[PDB]
Amino acid sequence: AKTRSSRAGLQFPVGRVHRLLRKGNYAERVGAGAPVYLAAVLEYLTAEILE
DNA sequence: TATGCCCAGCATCGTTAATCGATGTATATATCTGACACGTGCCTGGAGACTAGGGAGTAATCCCCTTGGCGGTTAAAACGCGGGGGACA
Repeated sequence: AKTRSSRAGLQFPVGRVHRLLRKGNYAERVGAGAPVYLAAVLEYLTAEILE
């Protein structure tokens, strides 16, 4: 698969959330599966609420 | 001439049948709006690939801090008793 989201099996945007973690000054280095983890998390929450 | 008798004459009641119209019920067609999927076009904000560097991992040593044990006084917790004054109706 090309799309990252799909390599991690998800609907949430892997790379759009990565950049948002660099345009928010939150820190000097951005982690590699953080982004995903985080995307996926919210994903659940949304669901949880949206369910 | 007046009084019972013959011959029409429309409205009284009821019943039958045809007709215009309303109500109920399909049945295939022509709008209405609200789309969600696709292709149109374009931006680049992500992906992809490579590099370089310094953070963070780990490992090896140190030594400070935290836990422990103990026993003596000495205040504190514990108890009760009693009755007043605040809660509650």
